[PDB]
Amino acid sequence: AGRIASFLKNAWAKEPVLVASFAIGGLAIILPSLSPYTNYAIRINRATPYNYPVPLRDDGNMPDVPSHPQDPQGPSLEWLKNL
Amino acid sequence: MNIMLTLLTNVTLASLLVLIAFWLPQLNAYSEKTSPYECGFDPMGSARLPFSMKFFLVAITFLLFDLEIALLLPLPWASQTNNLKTMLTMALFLLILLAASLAYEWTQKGLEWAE
Amino acid sequence: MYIAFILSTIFVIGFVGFSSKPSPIYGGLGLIVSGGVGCGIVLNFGGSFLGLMVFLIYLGGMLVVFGYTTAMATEMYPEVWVSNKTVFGAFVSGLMMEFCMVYYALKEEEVEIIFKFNGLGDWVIYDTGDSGFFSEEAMGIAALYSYGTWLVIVTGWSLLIGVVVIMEITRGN
Amino acid sequence: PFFDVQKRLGLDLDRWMTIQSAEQPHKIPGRCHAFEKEWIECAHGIGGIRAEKECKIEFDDFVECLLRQKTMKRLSAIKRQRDKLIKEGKYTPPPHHLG
Amino acid sequence: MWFEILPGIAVMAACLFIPGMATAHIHKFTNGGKEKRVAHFSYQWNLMERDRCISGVNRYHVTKGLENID
Amino acid sequence: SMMKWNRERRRLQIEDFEARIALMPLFQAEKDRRVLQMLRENLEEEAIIMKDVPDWKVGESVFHTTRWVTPMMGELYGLRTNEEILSATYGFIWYT
Amino acid sequence: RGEYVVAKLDDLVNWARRSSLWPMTFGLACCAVEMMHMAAPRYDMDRFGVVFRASPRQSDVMIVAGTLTNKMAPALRKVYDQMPEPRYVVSMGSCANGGGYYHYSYSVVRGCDRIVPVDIYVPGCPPTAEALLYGILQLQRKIKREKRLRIWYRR
Amino acid sequence: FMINILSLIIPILLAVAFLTLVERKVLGYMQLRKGPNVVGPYGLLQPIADALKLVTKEPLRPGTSSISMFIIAPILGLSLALTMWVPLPMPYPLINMNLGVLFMLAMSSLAVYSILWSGWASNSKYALIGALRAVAQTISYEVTLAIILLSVLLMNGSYTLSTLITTQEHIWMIFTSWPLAMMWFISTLAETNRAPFDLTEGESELVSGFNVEYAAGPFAMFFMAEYANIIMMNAFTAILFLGASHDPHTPELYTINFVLKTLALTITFLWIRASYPRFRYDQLMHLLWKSFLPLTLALCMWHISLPIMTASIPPQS
Amino acid sequence: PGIVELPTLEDLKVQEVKVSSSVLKAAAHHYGAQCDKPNKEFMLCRWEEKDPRRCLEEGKLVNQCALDFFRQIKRHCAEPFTEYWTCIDYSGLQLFRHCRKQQAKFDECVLDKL
Amino acid sequence: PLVYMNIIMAFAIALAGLLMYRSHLMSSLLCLEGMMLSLFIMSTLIILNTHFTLANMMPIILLVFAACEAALGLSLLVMVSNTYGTDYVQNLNLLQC
Ligand SMILES: CCCCCCCCCCCCCCCCCC(=O)OC[C@H](COP(=O)([O-])OCC[N+](C)(C)C)OC(=O)CCCCCCCCCCCCCCCCC
Ligand code: SF4
Repeated sequence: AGRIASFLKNAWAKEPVLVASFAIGGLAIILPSLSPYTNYAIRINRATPYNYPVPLRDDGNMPDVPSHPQDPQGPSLEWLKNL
Repeated sequence: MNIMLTLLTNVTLASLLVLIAFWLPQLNAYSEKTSPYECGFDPMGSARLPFSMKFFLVAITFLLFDLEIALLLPLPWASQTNNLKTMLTMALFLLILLAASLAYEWTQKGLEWAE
Repeated sequence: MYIAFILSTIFVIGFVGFSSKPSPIYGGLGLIVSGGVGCGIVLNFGGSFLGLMVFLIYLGGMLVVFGYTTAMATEMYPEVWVSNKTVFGAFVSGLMMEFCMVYYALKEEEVEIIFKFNGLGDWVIYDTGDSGFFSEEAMGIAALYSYGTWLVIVTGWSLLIGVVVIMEITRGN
Repeated sequence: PFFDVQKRLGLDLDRWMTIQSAEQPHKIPGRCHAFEKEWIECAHGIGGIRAEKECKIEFDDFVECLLRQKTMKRLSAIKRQRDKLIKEGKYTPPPHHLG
Repeated sequence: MWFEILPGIAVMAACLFIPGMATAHIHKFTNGGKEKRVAHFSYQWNLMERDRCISGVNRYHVTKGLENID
Repeated sequence: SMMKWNRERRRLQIEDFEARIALMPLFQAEKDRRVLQMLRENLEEEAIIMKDVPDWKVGESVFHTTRWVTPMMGELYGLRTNEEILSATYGFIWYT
Repeated sequence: RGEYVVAKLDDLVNWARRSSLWPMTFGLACCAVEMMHMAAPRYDMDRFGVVFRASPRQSDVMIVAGTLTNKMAPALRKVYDQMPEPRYVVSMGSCANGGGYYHYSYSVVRGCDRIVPVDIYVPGCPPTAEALLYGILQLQRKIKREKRLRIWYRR
Repeated sequence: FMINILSLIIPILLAVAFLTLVERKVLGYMQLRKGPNVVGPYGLLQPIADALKLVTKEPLRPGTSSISMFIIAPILGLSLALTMWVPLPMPYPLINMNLGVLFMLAMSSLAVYSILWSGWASNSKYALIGALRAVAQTISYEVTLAIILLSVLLMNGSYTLSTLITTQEHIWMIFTSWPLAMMWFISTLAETNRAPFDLTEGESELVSGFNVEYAAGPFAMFFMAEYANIIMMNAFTAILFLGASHDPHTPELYTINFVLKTLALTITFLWIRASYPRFRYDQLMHLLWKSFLPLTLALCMWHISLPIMTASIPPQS
Repeated sequence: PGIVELPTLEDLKVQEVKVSSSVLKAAAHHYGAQCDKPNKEFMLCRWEEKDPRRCLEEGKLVNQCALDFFRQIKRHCAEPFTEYWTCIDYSGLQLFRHCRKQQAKFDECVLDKL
Repeated sequence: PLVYMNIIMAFAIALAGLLMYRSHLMSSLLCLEGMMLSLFIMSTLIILNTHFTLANMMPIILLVFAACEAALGLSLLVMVSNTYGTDYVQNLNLLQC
């Protein structure tokens, strides 16, 4: 309590830049755990298509994948459209 | 080859400037003008004696640090991968590793001019 | 084609620049220029990131070696490629060394020395593939933090050990 | 490895690079993905010494795809004899091969 | 009288002018009005060859629209 | 301000990427025809050039396998003109 | 006419010479501090188009200001000879003009001209900042009145 | 095509020449002096007067100098400064360049080599010391400049200079990385060898640093080289942080805005030149390695996780 | 060491769709929606066969189907295409962003006309 | 191809240069440093040719340790230059026995 408060007083008094650089460096490490948009950042990179998704031969029983890029079924990204 | 053309033109244009600044503006040398400068007097005689550094310690750390930054130049492309989780930890890990090396050198003297 | 082979030829006698022991930074002149043209060799094959990297950290690395030469490794009369007779002999022996084979390669294209390789230039060895919207070199380098992982750790940890090693050996009690 | 610590705990340390047809950043193919694939799964679990004579054809073709030296030599024979007779005459270039 | 400073800037500012629009004007001139097409990736560069080939005059910066097809 | 703009810049990029992959089938259908046409064009030329050589199979299988391979571009532009060589082989990299 | 052409190139050469000549940052005695007095914003050395450069390989006109001594003599001649041509010398004050107040002194050479060629002798002890600033002007006029390439044409 | 090259090279030399006038004139007005005004109207003819007189001055070749080494360095200094003007994203860049900053950074390091070689090539104390102070100066700024460079454009998306205009767009980039611009601006001051960090020249300490045996034309190429260097890297910091709007139909609208941005910023470079004493290159590497390096890591860590923080990863294309 | 086979010069010739890249990408979004069945068929052949010489028929289908696509737009509103594709041309990056007004005029033909 | 020949003979003269000391260690140390430049260029040539995306890794990572080898190298030369003064390998023989 007293020791840390005086120590912070001493560091802020002698070399403010170092006690600063330790601060921005300090929380930039623990924000990722607290970040709620990191999952969106994961979804950002997955959504971006570089290789064109070659179609699959349909021998039946794949209701999820559509037969045309107009049917509702299939992975979608309206979260990005809202964002 | 567009970069070659401007590179060739640039070094060419520089060479004309030194070319006509060496032949056109007269020539007259009589030794003491040609002699080295020592603030008016005659040098002790050298300019080749070991001019030993007093900051040799920090020079090598520059090589380690200038080398390691080349390890994090790919960062802008490293951000746009499907695995930013381990990207965040690994890229962070490098910056703490440089920070620790700087902190290590800092505490054990180091950066201050060796006497 | 010229440039691809011509630049590599400059890389050769540039390497003769420092392998012949001139004054140490005249050797520094020797490999800084081949480092410059070495960027060109990888550049023609794509390789822009790697080509700029050597033109980034070699100059950074070669920046201090000059200082050590002029501070703690220079003589009263600095060497040059013409002053000493052995280094001039070392220089010339590095000139007919590749001159015969490039003439041999240009005339026969089937030079056998050590390795067997044909001499139809090097424009052939390129590819017909399409990179799409991603550069192969710049993304393989960027895979450092996605798939390197352990390969990252050994490099970073050694750099720490580097700053320890370069400190204790020069500390002198 | 002398001590295959990789296989013991099952976690990879350096095997991701190793061979050419491993997974690539968003599936960028290699030059010889097909040839290297054929050779690798030819000699799998068969033994290093019991791989040269049997899974050979999948290998020299793969090392051909890597270097393409015999084909470049094939192009050398084409180009050499081309300059041999066109300088002498005979062959006149078709109008698509020179513009 | 710092307004005597401005004549130094006035020519200098005009001196910095020339490489600006010229690099745009020569690009406009050499590409026929439309600006200089850039190709940072294979797709863009593979395009310019196709535009150069389709035009039939061996220029990438001349484009044939819907009238080209029949 | 940067977050909103960066998200928007992304939104255009997938829009641009969507157009690119929409044009892929036509472009791939053109490149393979262009490549295969030219490989045959070399073969038709190769019929008349290979008469003096003692042993030469015209268009023999380059590899021991029969599966098709991507064509080593030396076969493609080997006997073309110099300008066509530099326009594509060294074209991209030398282009600015 | 050839003489017309050479005169035009002559006019180009001296105008650049007299406009852009660079005095040496050389100072010895009482004259030196008054020399930098006129360089102060009151008289504005620079507004006449000149700037102070240090080494001999740098400047145009040597500005000798102060008492010349036997010990100072070897370096002054060395530093003057070290200035590339064209080079001019002006002699500040009575002391540097010749002898000065210490003309009879054992440790003073009677005249900077005894050591280095001189273009203009600016008098006063110390010369007022006005007087030598004219001395620069007189050298501009003297630089104007030359026929270097003109005498070469008729040579 | 070459007409574009001359229109890129020739105006810079005149712009560099007129920098010498304002260097000697705004300083004077900032110094109670009137500046050069005797040569033509208000002195605008003085930069010309300097040019011919320097060219017509006698070139000097010191006896103890290495002749080839003495000549190659001035060529390298001027050529790099001039070729440094090709890749900027000035509305239509001469060469689009994927690694725009790396091209910017690589030869900026090679620029000091001309500064480096001239010191010993002149073969004396006052240039060898100035050359070695160039070593320590680029020991300091180079170890950190790449860190600032990476941090600012990490939100841009890639290393291409052209994408800077797109990235900034609505608001000035300095509004997002103002402590980085604090880092970047005065570190460029430390590479251009200006008043607070001109130890390579060192007017008072060692006569002229890496210039003592240089005379006439070699200086003319050297004087233009470092004047070209400051303007170009100031134009670099102009687009890096203060990039203006660009309308494709009216590219000239960008030029007028960009020119003033790199011009008012240039006036700053002349502004610090008058008001601040000289850093001793002891504290120069001391400061940039004691406070500058530990700080620039922190925002570098800040500027990498933060695109991941708010799902604001910029696109590469 | 064997035989190479190549289709003759006749069956590899189609009525090539000859229109510039900018026009193609200007209508790419609409082209990829409906003119997709030959496209999807074409590179199921490309990825399954892994041999271009075995997919010429699909290449013909996609080339001719795109021609019918370009025939339809040319016939109904050719003029609104003109300003949309020329402003795409003016963009060096062929950016869609500086095209919204022109894109709007194009969009309402094919939605209501076709 | 011929580009490969040029840069492997770059190794050979670098190999000859390294293990041939004439006057001082600094020149040989630089030759050791430049020896990896061919090693860099060598390894870089196959990797872009073969389009193996991952193994673009090692040209940079070879550069980590090759220059790190030089980093301890010229820092070792510091210890010589204090006890020995010069950097001559001919003098570098105090362990004659
Ligand atoms: C939102 C939460 C996260 C926030 C993350 C970001 C950090 C926020 C908090 C800190 C903000 C500021 C950080 C950087 C501070 C500045 C750098 C620094 O270390 O300063 C202290 C340092 C150190 O100060 P010092 O050298 O006096 O030392 C102080 C004593 N010790 C060492 C013990 C600390 O300052 C300098 O290094 C001085 C630099 C001088 C440069 C030349 C003279 C100035 C020239 C004129 C410049 C005018 C402005 C130009 C602007 C141009 C813009 C384009
Ligand atoms: S002339 Fe007068 S003012 Fe000048 S140095 Fe001599 S005593 Fe001093």
